[PDB]
Amino acid sequence: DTRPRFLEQVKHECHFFNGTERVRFLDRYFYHQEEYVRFDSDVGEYRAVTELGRPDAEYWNSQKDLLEQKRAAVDTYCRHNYGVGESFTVQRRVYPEVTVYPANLLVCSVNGFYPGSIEVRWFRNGQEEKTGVVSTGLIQNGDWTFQTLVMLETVPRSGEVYTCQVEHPSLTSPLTVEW
Amino acid sequence: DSVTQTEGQVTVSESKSLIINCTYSATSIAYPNLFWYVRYPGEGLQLLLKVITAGQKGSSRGFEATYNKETTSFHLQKASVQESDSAVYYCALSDSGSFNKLTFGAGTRLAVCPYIQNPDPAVYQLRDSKSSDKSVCLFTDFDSQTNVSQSKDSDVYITDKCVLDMRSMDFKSNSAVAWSNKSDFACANAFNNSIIPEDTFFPSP
Amino acid sequence: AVFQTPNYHVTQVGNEVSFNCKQTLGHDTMYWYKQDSKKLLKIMFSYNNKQLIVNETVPRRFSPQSSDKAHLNLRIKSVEPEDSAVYLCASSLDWGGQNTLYFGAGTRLSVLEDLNKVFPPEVAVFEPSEAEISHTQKATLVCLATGFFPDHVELSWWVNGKEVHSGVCTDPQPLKEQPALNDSRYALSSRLRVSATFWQNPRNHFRCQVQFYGLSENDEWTQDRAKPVTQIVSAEAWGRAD
Amino acid sequence: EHVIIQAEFYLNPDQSGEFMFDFDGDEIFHVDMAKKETVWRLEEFGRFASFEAQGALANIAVDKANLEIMTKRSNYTPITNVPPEVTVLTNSPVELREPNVLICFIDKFTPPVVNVTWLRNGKPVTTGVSETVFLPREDHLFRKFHYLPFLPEDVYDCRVEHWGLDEPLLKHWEF
Amino acid sequence: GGYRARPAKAAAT
Ligand SMILES: *[C@@H]1O[C@H](CO)[C@@H](O)[C@H](O)[C@H]1NC(C)=O
Ligand SMILES: *[C@@H]1O[C@H](CO)[C@@H](O)[C@H](O)[C@H]1NC(C)=O
Repeated sequence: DTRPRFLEQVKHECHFFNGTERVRFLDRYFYHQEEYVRFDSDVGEYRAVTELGRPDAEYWNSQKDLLEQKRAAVDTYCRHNYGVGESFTVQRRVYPEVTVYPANLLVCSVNGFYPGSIEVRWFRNGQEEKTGVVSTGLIQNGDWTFQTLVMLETVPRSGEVYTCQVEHPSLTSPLTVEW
Repeated sequence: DSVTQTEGQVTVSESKSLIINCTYSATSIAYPNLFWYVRYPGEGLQLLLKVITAGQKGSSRGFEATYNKETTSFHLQKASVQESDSAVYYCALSDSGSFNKLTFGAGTRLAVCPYIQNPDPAVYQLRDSKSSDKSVCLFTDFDSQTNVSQSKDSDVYITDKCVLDMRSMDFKSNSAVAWSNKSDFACANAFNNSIIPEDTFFPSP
Repeated sequence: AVFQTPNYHVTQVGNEVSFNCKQTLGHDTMYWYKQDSKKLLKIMFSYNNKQLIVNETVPRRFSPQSSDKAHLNLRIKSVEPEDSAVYLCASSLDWGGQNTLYFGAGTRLSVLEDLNKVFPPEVAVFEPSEAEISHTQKATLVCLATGFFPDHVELSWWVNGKEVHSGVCTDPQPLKEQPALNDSRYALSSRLRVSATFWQNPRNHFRCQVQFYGLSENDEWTQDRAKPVTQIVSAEAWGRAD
Repeated sequence: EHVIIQAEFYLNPDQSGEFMFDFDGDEIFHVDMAKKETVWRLEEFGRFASFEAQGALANIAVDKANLEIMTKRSNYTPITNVPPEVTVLTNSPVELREPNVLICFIDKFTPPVVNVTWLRNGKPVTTGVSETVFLPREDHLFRKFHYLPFLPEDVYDCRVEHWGLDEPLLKHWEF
Repeated sequence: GGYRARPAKAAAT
């Protein structure tokens, strides 16, 4: 289609640090992909990011009970929605499926875990190889799970026993797999 | 969704403590907010105080109310009521997880009666300025303990007691009016259905 | 503030009425509330940025309208006797439940099956007693506004041409002359108290004024008596030395 | 430690809007504008929390009215298209006769309009697939996820049509 | 419990 498009985006961000101890709130308005007006709980009032949001900042900050409402958003909005989903979001724990297999270089498939905090470590015989820690990086499956392939570049010689160790906040002890 | 508060009118002497009960039966409220609205005589509705977090309490104009999610109540309190506090107080309930929609209680009417330091109860007869054959009976200058009973006859009309303040003399008085078109009606028996002080003055017209 | 109009209105069953409201708070959300004859407050509509968001099973009879964020109007086509109530207009910063509602003065609507039962008040002023003057050195005037329906009245005292408020007590509610009938006329009293010397001055003038809100010049009137329109009925009295 | 974002948008002249909550990159839920219903990313979420979708439709109503004012402010300047970056992948090691699912991950694009189909052996396959809504980004572009369960002679392509692309982009995955 | 949405404010016109 030839006719042009016009995009308006609004994002209400709640940033948490050490749980609900330190909370920062952002009320951001966007045109196409350019922010033009923003409320920040650290600043305390609406400010114009670009020249395009200057009328909104002037008009919104003058509305009755506006400043009192946005300055209380960290309590009525952010800290509230944090406790609503805390049981199945902040405390969601899904244990990882670890698979070791090469296709020489060994690959430690780590699938279906959550959250993204994780550590993978190879062991030649209990030394923890450093040379050859080729990792494909953490990737997000979009279904509240993560996976990551952790390849090792070594020549498996005779009865050498390689160990893929996995450390995740869902477990109490590291998980190990051998080949 | 319903809100229950103290029914009817509450009469309190000044400097006394007040408690206005209010409980809400949130049955399908995901995020209840509690409100106290007040309507002073001759004015419109206005917010007294409100609480948004389930544990905190709100205060204004000496009034105080604690959002108590455990007993699902929101009682209003004040240690010393003033004569200016006489108004109608409404307990309200909203759901912050939805569009704003206030469910109101039936409202509680508050009447703060002042102390009359020098009572001088009397019943006077006042004649009309145009015609002289019409008149009313005026019961005035009685203590705040005296309750004026409303008439139980459709042809006798008795008003409620009123408090006027002559601010230049700094004087306050209570007054009730009674009138009728009945022939055997007189100011001597107009307030017989009320308990008035024994030393009430009845001048001879 | 939140301004709404009209303050009072009385109409026959089946007519049309239009209420209008405006708020100057820069608010996005406005409301309409109904207060029935039992003082129970209940929401009717709620608009956000010229669009309806809340309809609390209001009959199709009611038609709210808003072409501006700060305006909200309500039209009731073919009113019923059940529509007699006080209608409050309110506004909030937005539709969030944690926002305060700011209410207007209200519109008191009276819907009647028969406009022949509308009557203005008759006003009378009763001079103070000689006994009260010699017993308390004070003088009290009683004003009676009787035989009016509906109870859309505003009483006020006027001394020497100026409206006074000190020393005035008006009944907060009227009483019904024949309380058996639900269409009964009303009566209202008020008492102005001054010092005996001020009343005994012949050069002082006292006037009780009762503002009545009745029919308009638009509605027709079949009966022989005067059309009970919005008007002022007063009773006066001058001071007397003896 | 944690970030919760309530993301909304509206697009003209296509007249399509969307509303969702993001938790650390994953969608908590979105609101289907057509059915006026709240759709949770995981069916289990709806049993632990609730959200009245009526408030989402009102926000989109305001965003539509705001868009014209902003478009009229900017002297009707359009948005410049940005081509996406697809990446197909599988979520488990591939094994014959053992089920799995492909993931066609569209990344870094705008406006949020895509025509995405699954090509098997050159013929489209519409049976058993699943789609997610547009997901927000820090640079305010968008992401998307498509899924296709299957059993591993068959070649599988992910055809992606976007206005910022001169030709429909093909990404192949065979065993 | 229930999720609460921050309402979208109307732009200056
Ligand atoms: C984090 O918050 C907890 C309370 O929830 C507190 O006890 C702790 O000291 C905080 N940690 C830091 C580093 O401030
Ligand atoms: C998707 O297909 C439709 C045809 O129904 C076409 O109008 C539209 O431009 C296409 N969009 C893209 C991004 O290719």
